[PDB]
Amino acid sequence: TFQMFWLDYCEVNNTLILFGKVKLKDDNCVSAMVQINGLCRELFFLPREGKTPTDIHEEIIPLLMDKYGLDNIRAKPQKMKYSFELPDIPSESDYLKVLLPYQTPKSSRDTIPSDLSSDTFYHVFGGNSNIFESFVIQNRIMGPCWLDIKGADFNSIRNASHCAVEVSVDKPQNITPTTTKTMPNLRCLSLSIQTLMNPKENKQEIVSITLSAYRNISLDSPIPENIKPDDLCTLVRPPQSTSFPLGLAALAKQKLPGRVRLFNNEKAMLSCFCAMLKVEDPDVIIGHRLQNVYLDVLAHRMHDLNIPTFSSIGRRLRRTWPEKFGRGNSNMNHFFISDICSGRLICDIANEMGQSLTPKCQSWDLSEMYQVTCEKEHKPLDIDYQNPQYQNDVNSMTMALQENITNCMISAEVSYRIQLLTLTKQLTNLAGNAWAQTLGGTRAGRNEYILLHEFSRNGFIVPDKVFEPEKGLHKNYVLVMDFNSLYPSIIQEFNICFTTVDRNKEDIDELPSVPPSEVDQGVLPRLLANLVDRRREVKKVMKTETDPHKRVQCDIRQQALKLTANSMYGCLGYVNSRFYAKPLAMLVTNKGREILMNTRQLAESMNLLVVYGDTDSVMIDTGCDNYADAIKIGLGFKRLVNERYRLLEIDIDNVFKKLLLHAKKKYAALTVNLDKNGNGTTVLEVKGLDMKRREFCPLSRDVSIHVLNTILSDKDPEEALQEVYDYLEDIRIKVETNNIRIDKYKINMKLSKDPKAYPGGKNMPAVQVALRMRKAGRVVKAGSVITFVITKLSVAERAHALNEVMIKSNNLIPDPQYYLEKQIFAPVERLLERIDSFNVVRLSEALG
DNA sequence: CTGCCCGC
RNA sequence: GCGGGCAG
Repeated sequence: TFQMFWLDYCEVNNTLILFGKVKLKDDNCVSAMVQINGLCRELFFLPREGKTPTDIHEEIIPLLMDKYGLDNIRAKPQKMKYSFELPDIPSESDYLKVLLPYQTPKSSRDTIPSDLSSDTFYHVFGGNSNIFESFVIQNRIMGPCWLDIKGADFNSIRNASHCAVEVSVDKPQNITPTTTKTMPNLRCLSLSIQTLMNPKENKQEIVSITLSAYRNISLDSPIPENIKPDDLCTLVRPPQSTSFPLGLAALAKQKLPGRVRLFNNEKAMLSCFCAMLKVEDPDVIIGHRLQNVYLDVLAHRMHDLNIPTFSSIGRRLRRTWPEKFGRGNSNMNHFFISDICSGRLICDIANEMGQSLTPKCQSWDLSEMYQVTCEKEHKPLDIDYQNPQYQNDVNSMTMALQENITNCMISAEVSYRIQLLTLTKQLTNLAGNAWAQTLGGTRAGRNEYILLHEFSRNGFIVPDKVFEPEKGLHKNYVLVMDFNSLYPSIIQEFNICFTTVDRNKEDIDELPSVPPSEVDQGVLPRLLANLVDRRREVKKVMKTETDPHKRVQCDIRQQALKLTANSMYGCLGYVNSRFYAKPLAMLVTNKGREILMNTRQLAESMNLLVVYGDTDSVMIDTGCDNYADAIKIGLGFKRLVNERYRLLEIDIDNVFKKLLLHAKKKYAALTVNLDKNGNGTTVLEVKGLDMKRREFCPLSRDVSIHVLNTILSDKDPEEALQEVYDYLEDIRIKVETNNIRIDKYKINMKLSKDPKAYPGGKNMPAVQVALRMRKAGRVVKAGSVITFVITKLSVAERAHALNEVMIKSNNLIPDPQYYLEKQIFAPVERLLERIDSFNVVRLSEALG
């Protein structure tokens, strides 16, 4: 027998590889891979009126043996239920289950179409089945867990992976899941990458890399705060020259923690990186903005510099990159990188998943995340290796390397503090998908698997793959109430399911009816009910639980259950979902409208005013100027709603001391965050305003921020607006005299298309700046971000690349007219558009 | 993804 | 219709 706790997988040559950890005689855990052969697609042939599974068996099997070239094909009758959107297919029938291996001698890449109409059957399910999905469903594997693996061949596989152990199995049935709740220790490696931009080719090159190793991260117990690394090492190449100044190593050992290794070029550094990575052999790679920034760069540099050992970024061994790698397809390239990493979990704290756990963040900049989550201060150093100081200034280089090290250590500590690993693991076990997927931030991922496992276990055949805002300033405390669990409660209350709702599968636009009380509880609602109950048990345990450790763990558990339940709707509601059902989505939505309407009435019944509302949340003005009084109002509203809808549990999600609402998802506000000792603190929060777009410069953002701060202040409104005009006048003077850093005038704009391919590009400053670069010699293709400054004739014509403008000798000063008008005036005119005693004349005069 | 603003 | 973005 062979025991492995599996973490990740990858598909290759119609086989399935699992990467995981194995315990050794000395209880030591090492990496391992298991190649799984003998996997088959389960196809289900639906007999025609008056036919049997044997009628099919005789017909197609001989035909299948020929095409695919098999001696014998396992097939058997099996009674299955069908309750999805395909018309004319019956609720229940006898099907012919055919086990068609993925690996065939002939035409292994030719799939059987679903419309295979014969005189025996008329339909076939499981034709395009994915290999990982097949393994996981058939063996009932629910996310990362311990697996008992029998008949493991230790002499078949050689040099297939970067793992310590390589084995294979002849059949998937050799692998069975265990009940063990515990898991082995993980090997985490925090990465921090410092880059440099070459303006010639528009290529972000790597200057340094920090590697911090934490070889024993146990998710079965809380991770100690400010955990110390087992090893710290930094690799660095010279950003300008071919050699570092002498004595650099002596100063590094003196001032910098961990090992420091200096290289003569980027290629040698990255080769060393790959080798160190292979030896370290981490289970998890932690970082900040790895997924869509630094990981892409790293891969592309390894590609560019022809690094042969690049594949150690994952756990699968490859001699060559994918053929279509670097075809300029920023979309497909991402897939290739994720695939190459297979075997190592990417723990990005600043990705879609990570952001969700740090809602109190606004920018999600590393320093910001560290402050918010750990309540510790770090002043970010802006390192620009193009600066000449770095070539000969050993202390400058040392300061930059220290900055990189700090950032690496910060990324790891944050990832542990927000408990990203534990939560995503829980979510994976609940949905039964791949951990890798969860850590990524997909929507059709944990919502499709959770359903395939529930329905497959219950013998079902699965499918093949608002209130106008009250615009203005709100002086009284506004509470954001979260109705995330609106839909799940609706699906559970009315018993909405694919199995319970009689609907017209010909006309999906036809509204169906809720099932009668007589109908038994459906599959979907039963699953929902189970999740809700489990969540209840956890909270009950929390009231009693005394251990801070066990307590926190319980909090994570319930969060996972909540997120899983609140993601069930997307399954049937979002159009490109595997389980999409328009009649069911509509049915749920209308009940959601009734519930919300009554909700509005309830708020008004409490003399409250709904400032804004939608299916996700409803913001209510409490009419109070006190945190306490506002909270009492909010709790009364929560209770009131639950009495009307006992399965609908809303809660207070966000407290706004003040709220300037501008549009549906466009507002600024002062959120109140309570501390440990009850202490309350105010913080600015912005969504959707001009101050959040790329097209507005840091100066414009700075003006917007200060203006808001003063307006949402408690000081009298005329003094506030007067302070605003007095601020703008001063800014105006500073702009005209050009006494503001040029960096603050920079404007970014992404070109999804090629610079040349733009109809009205002759008016677009970004496009013009891009084209001038090609003529100048600089490289610029689709997917490029253009940074420019408008100079002092046409606006687009006066636009120039920031870096060009940065050279003080070019005599390119920013155009005051433009920045005061389009970057300072307009945005403020919108921010204060609906504020009492606001006068556009005062503003324009304080400007021009 | 999915809807939702802005701009020719 | 094409771009450009926001937000969950």
